[PDB]
Amino acid sequence: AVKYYTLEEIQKHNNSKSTWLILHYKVYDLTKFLEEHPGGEEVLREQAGGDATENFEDHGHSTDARELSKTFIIGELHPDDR
Ligand code: HEM
Repeated sequence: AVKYYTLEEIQKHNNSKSTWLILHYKVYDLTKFLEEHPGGEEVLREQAGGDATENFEDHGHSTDARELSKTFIIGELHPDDR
């Protein structure tokens, strides 16, 4: 089964309590990863609540980084918002 979230729901997760973002139509909860992120937390907080695909790809992440990201996926962007 797959859980779908709308852009409306996602934008609400951009506070000290929760940090969600979208990458290639998948929704990632990075709340607990902010402080472990090699690239820093500021770069992640600035994209919170929205689609950060271009920025993610812009910094060209390694295979290990991409494999690790999967553990934070909690769902996908609703087809109607794509
Ligand atoms: C949720 C997925 C993410 C994971 C697991 C992750 C993981 C990592 C890891 C492991 C590195 C070290 C280098 C590498 O392996 O590529 C890295 C570096 C970096 N990440 Fe992420 N990252 C994530 C999302 C993002 C996003 C959303 C942005 C920006 C919008 C970002 C910006 C950067 C930057 C600036 C660096 C340093 C690049 C450099 O120094 O040249 N990351 N990330």
